[PDB]
Order: sequence, then C-alpha cells, then structure tokens
Amino acid sequence: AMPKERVDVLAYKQGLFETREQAKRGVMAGLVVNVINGERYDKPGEKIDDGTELKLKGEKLRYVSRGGLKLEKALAVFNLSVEDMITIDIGASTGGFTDVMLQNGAKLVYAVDVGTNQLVWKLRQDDRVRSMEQYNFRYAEPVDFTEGLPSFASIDVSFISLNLILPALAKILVDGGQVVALVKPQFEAGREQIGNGIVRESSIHEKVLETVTAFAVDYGFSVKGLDFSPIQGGHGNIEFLAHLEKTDSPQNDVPTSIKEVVAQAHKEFKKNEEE
Repeated sequence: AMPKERVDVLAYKQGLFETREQAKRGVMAGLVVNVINGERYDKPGEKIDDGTELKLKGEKLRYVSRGGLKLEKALAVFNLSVEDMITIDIGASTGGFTDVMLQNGAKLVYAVDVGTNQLVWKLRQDDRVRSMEQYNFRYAEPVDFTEGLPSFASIDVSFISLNLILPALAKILVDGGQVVALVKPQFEAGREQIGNGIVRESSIHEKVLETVTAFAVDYGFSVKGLDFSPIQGGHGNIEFLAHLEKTDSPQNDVPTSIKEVVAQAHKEFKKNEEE
C-alpha cells in the first residue's frame, strides 16, 4: 500500500508550516484541510497516504495541488495567456501547474519531472498532456518534444538553480516564447548566505534577484516582469516569480523593480503571520 505519514508531518513536508511543531499546532487549530474534499483534519497524528494533497483552511484552490496557486498568480500579474498553446511544465510533480495550464486553455502540456510516478492519473491520461517523468531537464534536447516545441514554459524546481535550467530551455522554447520561473532563494544563494535552508534577509533576496535576472539575460531571455509567489516554499522561504521572454535581444526591462518586489513580499508575509 501507499506509505503513510502523520498529517502534521505531511503538512510540514508540503510547506504549509515552517516546522513540524508548528504543523501539529496548525492541525490542532483546524487549519489543515484535504484538497480533494475540503474536510478538516482533527488529529495531528492520523496516518494518511503520503500522496495526499493538503491545503490551508480558506485557500481557494481550483487545482490538484496547492502549488497551482503560484502559476495562477503569475498568469494574472503578468497578464499571460496560454490559450491554444503548446506548453512545458518543468518540475510538474503531482500536476498543479499542468492543471492550471489545462484550465487556461493550453493545447498541449509536456509535463516534465525528474521523479517517478508523481503526476496524478487524471492528468497523465488527459489527451492534452504528455507526461515525461524520470526526465532531467538539464539534458533536454528538441528531438524529445515530438508534437511541436513549446511557446510557454513554467519552471518550479527544487534543489537546483535556474542557472542549470535556462540554457536547456533556450534549446527547446521557441523564439518569442514566454516563461514563468519560480525563483527560490534557498536554491540560488551562496552556501554562506543560507541560514535550516532558510533565506530570511531582504538584502540576500535582492542579490538573488539581481543574479538571476542577469544570467537570464546571458542565456537569451529578457526579464519582462517580477513579482512574488503567493505562498511560501519550504521552511518559510519567500519565493519570487519571474516573467521571461526568449529573444535575440535580451534585456532586463525592470532592473529598478527588485527592491520594491522584495519589500512587498516581506510586507505580505509579515501581515499574513500577524493575521
């Protein structure tokens, strides 16, 4: 049978809370609910299938996983359409971003992940989806994408820098194609700048965004916009959203915006905590 884990620990592992102790308190406070049926968990130690998608009480969620909220925000704040497009979801995991793109009219989604048996079957088996698991995107070649190259890409990967994804993406994405990238300071910052794998400092967030935007341009992408992700990554990490475009004349359209985006992010997460 599917292995089982405590609800509280699973909520922590999925990033709903920053620590296991906070997760236990959160379940006790009725804050953890099942994504599929919306029912609250009452016992922190209830053992459930380790594939169970969880969310916080009151999160309005249309997708198979809470991570879809990240791409949902990005499509709205960058005014992006995927209607009738061939798209690629890099780091597809259980399917949140793929689901977002299907619901927003994508013609085809290549759902790429380095893991095994992650994508939920309703998405795997969708006529618009091409699941490509056990696939390391750093080694992508255009021949692998047999139904057409994509014109839109989403990236949400862990334990690797975008520095290792963007050059591969430049081989696969069509010229003029748009990208939404999750920029995760905990996987971008120097080993010296990372505190339990947590980057708390607004100054290090700014430096990460400067570094990432610069290498995006090096690899042939304009930076068209920046925002912050609506939910935290693991261990309370604030994450950012970057809107890129593949172009022969790349530039950073928003150099002076980094300090403000980092400030807004810290404000929103400070006011979320106090609430």
